[PDB]
Amino acid sequence: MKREAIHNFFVANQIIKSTADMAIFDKVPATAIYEVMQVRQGIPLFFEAHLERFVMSASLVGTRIPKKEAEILHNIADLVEKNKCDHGNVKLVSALMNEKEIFLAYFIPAEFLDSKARLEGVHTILFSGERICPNIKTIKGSFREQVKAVRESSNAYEALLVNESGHITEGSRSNVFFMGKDNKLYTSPAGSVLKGVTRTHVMQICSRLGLEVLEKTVHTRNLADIQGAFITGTTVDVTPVRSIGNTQLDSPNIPLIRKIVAEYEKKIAGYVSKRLKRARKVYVND
Repeated sequence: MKREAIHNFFVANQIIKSTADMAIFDKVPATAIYEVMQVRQGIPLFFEAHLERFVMSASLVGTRIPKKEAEILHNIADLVEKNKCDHGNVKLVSALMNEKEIFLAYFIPAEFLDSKARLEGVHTILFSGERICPNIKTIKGSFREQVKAVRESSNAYEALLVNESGHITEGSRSNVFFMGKDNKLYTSPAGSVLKGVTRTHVMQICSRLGLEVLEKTVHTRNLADIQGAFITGTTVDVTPVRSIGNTQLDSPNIPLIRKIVAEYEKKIAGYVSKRLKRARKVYVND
């Protein structure tokens, strides 16, 4: 695990440390459970969704998350305050073993979807690898380091992971979806992937919208029969895919891909604005 926090301060178990003192990163084991959230205008985005995964992952694995809801909010709010920053990505790491508990909360670098990428969609590549404890967002679980070199010398915004069996699972930080030659929606199924928050939103939207998403094992060879792809995820929203290694797609020109994108943006805006509205009613009759 790298000394990965940005800005000036992070949290380490209810103490605010400065990012000039990052040694605690070294003590973090690969079994640590994490979460990433967007902060937008000081609102941790889909907090309830993330904490439910965080808590429920812990519980199912057989640890505990050391901190209750109210405290995690307090930690995020101090990172926002101490860092003089109300937008970016926040990471929460949890590890506990009988006394020896480590909870970290901190900003990491944000992606910026360039011009090219916004109109064309993103370049992506294939990476051969499968995630240990894939149902769980763990340190062990993260492909990020594995795929650094590759991604850069590629201009690829995501490395899509490939099994033994030559199925495309998920992105290193994203769920992937596919539009059939057929115009049916495909994603790799639940049990081969991380149950993404945003995956879940996309599923719900598709379903409001009336295209069912067919959960389905997708091979390397199936790339011929695919007209579009998108990637989902906290750090990447719903991003159109222009290309997968060599296979060009024209994902931004499928009317449905665009529809989902926008549908998601709406959800974010309405989440944030619900919150900020409440806070303000609360400032008003103070």
